[PDB]
Amino acid sequence: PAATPAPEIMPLTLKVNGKTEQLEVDTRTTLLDTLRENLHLIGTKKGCDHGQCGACTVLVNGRRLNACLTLAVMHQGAEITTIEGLGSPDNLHPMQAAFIKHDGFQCGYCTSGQICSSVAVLKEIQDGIPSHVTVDLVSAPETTADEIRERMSGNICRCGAYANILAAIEDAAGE
Amino acid sequence: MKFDKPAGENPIDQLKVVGRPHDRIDGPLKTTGTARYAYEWHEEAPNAAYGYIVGSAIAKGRLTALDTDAAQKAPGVLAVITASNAGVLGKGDKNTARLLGGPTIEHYHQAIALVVAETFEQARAAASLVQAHYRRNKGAYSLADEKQAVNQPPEDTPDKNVGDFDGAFTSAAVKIDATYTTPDQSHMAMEPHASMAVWDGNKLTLWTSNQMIDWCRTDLAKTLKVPVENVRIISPYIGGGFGGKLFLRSDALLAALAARAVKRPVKVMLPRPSIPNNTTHRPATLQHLRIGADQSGKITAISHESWSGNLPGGTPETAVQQSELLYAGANRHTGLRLATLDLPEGNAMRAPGEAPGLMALEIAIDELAEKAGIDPVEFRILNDTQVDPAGPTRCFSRRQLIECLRTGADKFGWKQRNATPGQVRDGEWLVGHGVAAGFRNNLLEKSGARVHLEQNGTVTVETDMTDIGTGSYTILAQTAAEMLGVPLEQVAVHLGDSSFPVSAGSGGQWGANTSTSGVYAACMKLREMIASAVGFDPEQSQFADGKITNGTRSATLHEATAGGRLTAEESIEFGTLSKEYQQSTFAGHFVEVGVHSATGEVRVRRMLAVCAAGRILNPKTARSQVIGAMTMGMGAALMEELAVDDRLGYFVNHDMAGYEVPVHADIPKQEVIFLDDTDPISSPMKAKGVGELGLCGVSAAIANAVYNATGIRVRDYPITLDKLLDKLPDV
Amino acid sequence: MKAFTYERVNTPAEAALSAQRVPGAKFIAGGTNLLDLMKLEIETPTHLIDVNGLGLDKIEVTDAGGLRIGALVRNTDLAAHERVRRDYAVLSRALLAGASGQLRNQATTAGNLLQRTRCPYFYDTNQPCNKRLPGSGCAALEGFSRQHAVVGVSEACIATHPSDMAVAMRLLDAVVETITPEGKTRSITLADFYHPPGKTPHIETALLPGELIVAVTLPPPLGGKHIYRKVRDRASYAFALVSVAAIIQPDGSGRVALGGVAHKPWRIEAADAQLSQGAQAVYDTLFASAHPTAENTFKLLLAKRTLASVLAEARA
Ligand SMILES: Cc1cc2nc3c(=O)[nH]c(=O)nc-3n(C[C@H](O)[C@H](O)[C@H](O)COP(=O)(O)OP(=O)(O)OC[C@H]3O[C@@H](n4cnc5c(N)ncnc54)[C@H](O)[C@@H]3O)c2cc1C
Ligand SMILES: Nc1ccn([C@@H]2O[C@H](COP(=O)(O)OP(=O)(O)OC[C@H]3Oc4nc5nc(N)nc(O)c5nc4C(S)=C3S)[C@@H](O)[C@H]2O)c(=O)n1
Ligand code: SF4
Ligand code: MOS
Ligand code: FES
Ligand code: FES
Ligand SMILES: [Cl-]
Ligand SMILES: [Cl-]
Ligand SMILES: [Cl-]
Ligand SMILES: [Cl-]
Ligand SMILES: [Cl-]
Ligand SMILES: [Cl-]
Ligand SMILES: [Cl-]
Ligand SMILES: [Cl-]
Ligand SMILES: [Cl-]
Ligand SMILES: [Cl-]
Ligand SMILES: [Cl-]
Ligand SMILES: [Cl-]
Repeated sequence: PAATPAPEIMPLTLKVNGKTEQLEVDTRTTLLDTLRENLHLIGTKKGCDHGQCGACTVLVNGRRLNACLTLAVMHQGAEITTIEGLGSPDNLHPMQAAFIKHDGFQCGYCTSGQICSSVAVLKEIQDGIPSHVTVDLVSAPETTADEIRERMSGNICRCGAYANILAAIEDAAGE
Repeated sequence: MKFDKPAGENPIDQLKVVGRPHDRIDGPLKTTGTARYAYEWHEEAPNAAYGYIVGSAIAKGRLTALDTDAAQKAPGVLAVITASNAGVLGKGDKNTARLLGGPTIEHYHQAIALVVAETFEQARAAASLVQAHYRRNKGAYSLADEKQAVNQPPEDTPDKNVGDFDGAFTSAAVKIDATYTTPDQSHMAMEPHASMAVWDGNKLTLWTSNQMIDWCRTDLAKTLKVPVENVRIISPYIGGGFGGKLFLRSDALLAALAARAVKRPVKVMLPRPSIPNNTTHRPATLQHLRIGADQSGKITAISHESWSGNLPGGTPETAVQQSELLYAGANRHTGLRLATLDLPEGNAMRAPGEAPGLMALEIAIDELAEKAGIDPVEFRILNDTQVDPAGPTRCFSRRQLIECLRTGADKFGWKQRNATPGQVRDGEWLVGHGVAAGFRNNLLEKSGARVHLEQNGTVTVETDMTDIGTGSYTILAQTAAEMLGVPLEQVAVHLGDSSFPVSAGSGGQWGANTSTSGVYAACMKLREMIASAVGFDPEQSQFADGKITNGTRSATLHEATAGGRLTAEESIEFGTLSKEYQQSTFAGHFVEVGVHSATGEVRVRRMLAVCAAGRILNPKTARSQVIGAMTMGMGAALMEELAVDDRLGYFVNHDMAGYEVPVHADIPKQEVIFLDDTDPISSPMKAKGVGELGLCGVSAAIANAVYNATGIRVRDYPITLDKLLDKLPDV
Repeated sequence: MKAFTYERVNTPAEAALSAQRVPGAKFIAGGTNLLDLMKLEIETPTHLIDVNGLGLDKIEVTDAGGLRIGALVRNTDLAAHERVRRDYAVLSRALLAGASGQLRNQATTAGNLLQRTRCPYFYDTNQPCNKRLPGSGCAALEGFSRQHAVVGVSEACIATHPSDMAVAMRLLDAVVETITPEGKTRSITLADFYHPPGKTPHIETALLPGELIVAVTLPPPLGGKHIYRKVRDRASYAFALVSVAAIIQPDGSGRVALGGVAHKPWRIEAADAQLSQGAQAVYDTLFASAHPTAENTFKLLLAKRTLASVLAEARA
């Protein structure tokens, strides 16, 4: 029309990588944009903003999700874990170290997402969650290459580091 | 340093650090979310405003009005930038379409306005209120419809003729005449194009996502009409480009204009849905190949014509060049035909010209080999040329295509292929094996660097070269470490900033070889300076283990800088060896595919690439390049297409769901072998490009494997199941 | 995206009451379709009512021996549930065939039913689309229609319903349970839930203004061999070109439903009744009314061949 409404601003408490944050946010703000623009936790990336790429993957109460497709205000009091919460250069997570060893990235832009997903995927398998490639639906899935490829398919890498990403995940899973 | 004679023995030959599969030195930053990309520089502008792009709603016509009052009044809005209020602009030499449209609209989603606001959400919301009204004009959107009318080459690009093609084709014992198409393709780099601008008086700093720092600086300055000296460009980390970030795009221009108008830093990202039409794309091609051979299978006649389209003054897709050099044949014709299309700007994407040219040529060769009754690997070997076929006194610098193919065939188990198509099943899957050649020239460009030996013994490399995920940080560190005799972990490398010396940038797969060669040049001077500091002749001095030695005497790098740091700044320049010799790179691609006998779904089972790309500088990051290119070739072969609506004049499936790139589940076993192809004609590094070579031939090897699986030739890519379904077996 | 007020409530009844009290209010569950559309201003609600955390997220056996699935159950949790995997396998298969793990983690039962089409002209607000703007035309009809519907279509809209889960729900005779703002409850069979496009492709479902879906009820298990075969150009993270959901019994009788072919899951009882006669017979009944475009005509042959492949899998 000839006008668009002013922001509705709400108080929000998030626990992000172990730390209590108290924010005032526009209700429209996604978890992705709250992390990046409000909290300056720029490790979580924006590849598409419409759920198509996985570059914004984070963990919310342990479960992976695409942070571009959830509102910050939907997660009052939740525990959020981003790539920064998994490790840093002087204290690398085993999955970060595995990605380095196997060269599971090139440009680095999908990598935060790949790593957060990888960690969650191993846990989803441990939890007995099946996938599209699980043949025996009633029994517990095994950690196989096929299972990992399917369960990671929501993280797109345009560089095409996939084969190395799989090698990193399998190394990390074996340890 | 002027490189005009082939390289002799030099320090890089020691290969203590160069040639070794070192971890990427940017790995700790990139795996921990601490590498900063263009939209992430918060400390540099903590109160940066947000600009949100408005793109043309029509393909082509006139912007009758562009009203901004409602947007200006929207919550949090600071200003709205338009062509009308931005002032007269220049145009960069690498932009065909204007980066800011109005009053003329040249393509769908061409930028026409930017709303600047206090927050992202407020900017986005206000952008919906910008009132654009248009008068459409008639456009040309179908390459196929335009073909009939273009039968002459561009003025500056005349056809190339050798011997008597027409006569020889008539005389040939066995021949093919076939037409092939490739669609418009999109880069889909995972980082959306983005930039942040800050002005300090008349000085501009732009943080951006760009492959070519110096071109960016020059082009942005020309567009803004400001002195180039007043512009600093910064792009140390780039989330992929694949050609799509070679040039200045609308994000950079609009950020810069906006920040100057509101007297405050502004950052602008192109939203993913706007990228495929706003930016550039690989042009679709329509290619006609006529190839004949004699009774022994020697090609005698080769003709390759290609049609592509672009906006007026835009580039053709150079899809016939490889056909001038790849196979022997005394009678040859090649030609380009360029239509005018009012789609978005066509431009470079990974291996421009060779990627689609080989997508056609390498099927045609498979067809001709089949017709001749000759194994397709043997057929290519039989037709190898070690000289330029148009100038047989001109040698390739070196050429190991035969060896790529033989090594590949052996490793892949090519002899286990059933040469009769359609006879091999694995459950419900038809299995097939295919091969193709890859080819890509090696190009040389001037490149410079500054290298410092610090007082603590560490080495600092500065150059404006970019690392777009290629590995430049690492290979430049390896080069300096090798030259100075220091451990890799003692070298710091600073990239992608116009305050550093001018490199050749990331493009044309010249980046690794040229950037490392400039570091070579700087290090040779630094070695002289070190030698002089300790009183040795550099001609007789060796550098190893943090020491310099000369016959009987020894000294430590520490001692040489007791006086202060030593700094060398040099460039490499290239003479006429690329005219004297043809410098190229080669591959053999071998693929096994499965085709579902019921549904026609295509799934790749195994891929092998064998590459000859000079001396490999880091086999781990080089392998990544090739598997990455293998994946992008799978895309091109099986799923990637920008769907043209030839009424509305745009690419329809314009996002990261509609335009389909390969996902984890698509990826087979991928193996890469690098032949030792050390090429002293190339440079002091003896390296050649690989990042584009890796893609060349991949898609046709997949197509040829699909043919071997099914017996169905598909000559219009991508090869999707709807092109196979009605010729599969009965269920 | 237009600014909106955001509301948490204490019960489902409060949510439905608020949706009635507030013009332009919408419910938000996973957000995985609604937020996508809101960013583009295709959906422009003034007010969002969060329906997570209202107790609508249980999976329970019913007294009749079937299953009551809460509207707000996460698609991952529904696919993973022991009883669903064992006794309603085709539903687990269909869920796992869709989207990605991140999206399945947040997507919900009712949200999935209510996801909208993936038509690219619908998504591009510069293009003609009757669904978005009644009477503006249908750009897909003579444009890019490879991904569009082949049966149940009208001259006004050839869009498909994209859900994999909904195809299995239709196969299983699922019933949508609601509460109305008036405070009454309704049951709508999924077979009656999706409206044909006709001359009103902007009207998609049987829900009334502010009606809240609280559960989906399944009947007792059917046994048999459950199969969900999804055809797509790439191996994962893509919507169906065609899909076939089947439950096949030891005698070769059974039932089938298809995705990727219509504005809703496509199933005909008379066609189910012919399964023992083979894929050609079933196809002929299912697609007697087909009206494809040139670009999507291949889906007809694909459906027949996929059905044939599915029945061969069941026989093996
Ligand atoms: C890139 C991508 C690919 C995908 N691929 C697949 C695919 O292969 N297959 C497939 O099936 N799905 C796919 N999806 C779609 C996804 O499964 C749906 O977005 C999701 O199921 C929606 O559930 P939700 O809970 O997020 O809904 P929401 O986005 O929260 O809401 C959807 C609509 O439901 C309304 N609503 C919500 N809950 C209620 C309720 N209880 N009562 C009444 N109204 C309600 C909302 O107001 C809204 O109109 C894809 C998603 C993306 C982003
Ligand atoms: N003899 C050689 C040559 C190359 N390399 C390895 O390969 C990389 C690529 O070097 P090169 O082939 O010279 O390519 P450029 O440096 O010129 O980079 C450009 C190139 O890079 C390519 N690969 C890319 N890969 C990543 N991840 N992302 C991009 O945008 C890409 N763009 C494509 C495109 S298009 C092009 S033109 C090196 O950094 C090095 O890791 C090596 O070890 N030895
Ligand atoms: S098909 Fe239905 S949705 Fe896609 S454009 Fe025509 S109306 Fe708009
Ligand atoms: O030459 Mo690569 O950037 S198309
Ligand atoms: S940015 Fe969230 S899926 Fe792409
Ligand atoms: S690393 Fe560049 S996109 Fe995966
Ligand atoms: Cl308003
Ligand atoms: Cl987890
Ligand atoms: Cl090593
Ligand atoms: Cl030496
Ligand atoms: Cl090695
Ligand atoms: Cl290696
Ligand atoms: Cl998108
Ligand atoms: Cl699409
Ligand atoms: Cl090797
Ligand atoms: Cl209508
Ligand atoms: Cl029925
Ligand atoms: Cl059949």
